[PDB]
Amino acid sequence: ITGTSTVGVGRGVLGDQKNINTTYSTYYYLQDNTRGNGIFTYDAKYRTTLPGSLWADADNQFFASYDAPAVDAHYYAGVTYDYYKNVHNRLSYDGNNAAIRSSVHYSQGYNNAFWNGSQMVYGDGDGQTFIPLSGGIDVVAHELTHAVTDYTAGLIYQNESGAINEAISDIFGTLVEFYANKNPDWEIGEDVYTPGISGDSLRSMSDPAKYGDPDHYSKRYTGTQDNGGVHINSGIINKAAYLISQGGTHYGVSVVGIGRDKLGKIFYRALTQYLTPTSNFSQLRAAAVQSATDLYGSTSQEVASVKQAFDAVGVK
Ligand SMILES: [Ca+2]
Ligand SMILES: [Ca+2]
Ligand SMILES: [Ca+2]
Ligand SMILES: [Ca+2]
Ligand SMILES: [Zn+2]
Repeated sequence: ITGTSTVGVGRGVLGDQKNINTTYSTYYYLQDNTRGNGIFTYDAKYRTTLPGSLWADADNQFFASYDAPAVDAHYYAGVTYDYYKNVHNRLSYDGNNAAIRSSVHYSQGYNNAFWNGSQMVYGDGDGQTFIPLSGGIDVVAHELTHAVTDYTAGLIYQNESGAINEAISDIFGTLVEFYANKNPDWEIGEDVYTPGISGDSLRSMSDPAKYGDPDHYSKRYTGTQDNGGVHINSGIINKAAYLISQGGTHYGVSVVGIGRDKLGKIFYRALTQYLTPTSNFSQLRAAAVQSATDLYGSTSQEVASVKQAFDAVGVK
């Protein structure tokens, strides 16, 4: 809508207060005009029809419990936009400042979130497996990163290509969590998963096998479930990424860590420059080595650590 940019205040899913960019025209709308062509947040009103209604509020104060998921979807999308701009010089998900749209209150008891090819969508959870999903910054950044991947490498959501697609979203979701920092960790979804149980998460990058996910190529899932294991086999790549950043010894192979900032640079370059829609794990390794080479030289410690990491998870 057309109007005057302003700033409102509200409370997110976890009860934390924050300022959000809104737009005023009779009502106050969740429309942030300060970032690219805008960040827009919609109410799906417990239906599955999308996008729903651009979120309108009478007084620019967002403290109702119904408001919480919208506040966080809207705010964390802004933080994710800032991460890509300030760190990777990328303007929105398409590189030309596309508007970012999210809908919350999707369906009833919906225990997931997703990028649907055009926008992000967030369920409220059923209140025991998940609380509203936009309350996790790693979840928001994971979904938005699917948009980035779709406009760059275009990794097919199937088999090894799909597992790389998912891993990339976990890696950047985590890097964005550390950017905002934020109680950052190497777990996925801990803030919104099982409000009844502390210390757990949906997936672990530091120890995928903690939740039954493979951490070595020999343990990859080869069946047909989950589009050929896209959320399962991502564990192999997440572990490699964790090792490149933080270092460690995994199955007898030692990796010297090079830290998060270089991990992000190497993987962003691999994604935007070298990966294609049908890339497999072995092609990922080649892309990552070539990226590190491009950036730090063929005899760098950085290239050596990338090679070490993939050797350790059994990817040749
Ligand atoms: Ca209000
Ligand atoms: Ca965390
Ligand atoms: Ca996390
Ligand atoms: Ca939990
Ligand atoms: Zn995903």
